[PDB]
Amino acid sequence: MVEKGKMVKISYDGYVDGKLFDTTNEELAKKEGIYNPAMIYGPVAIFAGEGQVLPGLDEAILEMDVGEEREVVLPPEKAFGKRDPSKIKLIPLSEFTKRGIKPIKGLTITIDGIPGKIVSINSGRVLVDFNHELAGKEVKYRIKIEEVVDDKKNIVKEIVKMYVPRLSDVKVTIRNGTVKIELPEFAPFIPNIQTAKMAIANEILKRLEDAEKVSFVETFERK
Amino acid sequence: MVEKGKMVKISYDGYVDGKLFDTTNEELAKKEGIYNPAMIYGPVAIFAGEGQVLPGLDEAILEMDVGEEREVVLPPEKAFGKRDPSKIKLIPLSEFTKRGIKPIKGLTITIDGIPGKIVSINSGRVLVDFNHELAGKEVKYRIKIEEVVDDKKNIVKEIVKMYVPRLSDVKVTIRNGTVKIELPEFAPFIPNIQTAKMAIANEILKRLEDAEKVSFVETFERK
Repeated sequence: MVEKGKMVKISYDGYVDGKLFDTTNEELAKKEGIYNPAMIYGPVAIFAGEGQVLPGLDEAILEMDVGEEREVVLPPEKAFGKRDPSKIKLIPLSEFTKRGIKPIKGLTITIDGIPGKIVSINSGRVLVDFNHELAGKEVKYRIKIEEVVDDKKNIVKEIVKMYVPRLSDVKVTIRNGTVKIELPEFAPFIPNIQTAKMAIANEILKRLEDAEKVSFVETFERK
Repeated sequence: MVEKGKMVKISYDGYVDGKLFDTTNEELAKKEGIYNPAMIYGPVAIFAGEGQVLPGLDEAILEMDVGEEREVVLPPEKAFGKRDPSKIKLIPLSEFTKRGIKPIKGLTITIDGIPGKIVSINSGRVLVDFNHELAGKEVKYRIKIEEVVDDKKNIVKEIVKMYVPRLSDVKVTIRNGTVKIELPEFAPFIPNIQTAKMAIANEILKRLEDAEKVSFVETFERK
């Protein structure tokens, strides 16, 4: 059943048109010929049906129990999205050169956060499609609940890691409505750390109910 | 006598060629026709002869005692600097256009941190002088020791302020070799804060002897 909000270490196998596209197995990543030089592998810690992952796996994680695995089939409606017509627009040649780009069929461009694909350069105006690569297609998914965590101190720690990979270890210290985080002496030097902290905060609050204050204690010592 | 290292709230009147050039009196700033839209006025907290201010006032603060004032006269050797010949160099026209600037007599330019003044555009090469405006001249100074602070908790606080004006209030909490700084809830949002903190640290250590660890405790709460 897995209540809404309880942290789960899930692990996913993602197929589309038979070919595998997304997963958490690095050894399987080589053996399929796809690898992200940025993504972190192993059981991805997510929250119970809080809309963290795809809505289809989201409802499926709810149905599932700790340890249980299945071949979940996700319709495009409940997976990546049904291909919106209005998301196919014809953007002029100006708004194109205005971004230092010659319109090239196939080449993809971004307008206002939303990226998109040049379909055909119609002498004058350009046809661009703003739908996700995997929109409309149906995904065969294989998800397993690797473990569940339900002890505040630890939950916090996982969040911290979910946001800053480099932060494998930290002292948490719950004192009723407060969550003390004592970060390693290298922490204050992480590029864009304050941002993280103030995001790490959000989540700790947004999820952990017996928490109304988050604290980051940084230390400096001389050599 | 004022021992080396004890924090002092000094206040300065600075004359050069009769005209007043530097001071801590905002009301006198208008009444003389010079004002920095950035500088903060009132007794500037500095450390006892640690080379914080001009070496001349530095040795004079040592001679002086709390409350005492004088008309200290500073030679260019012990004030701003004696005008170095080698600091007058002839930089080529390339290194000039290479910085998007047409060489103009009077206009000042910077090369490698060190700013300097275009003296004469000698058809081909440019004569540039890299000496501080007030170098060579002699300064008439009027300095008064407004107060002295010698209690750790408080000393810390002044440093914090010396670095981040916005931080008028903070909880310090000395626990033997450690200095706990508890910063207001807006602190983590100050632009370039980590930098400050890690600088604030330095000083706290560099000065306060019974301190080997500095700590910054930031907090986040939701609205």
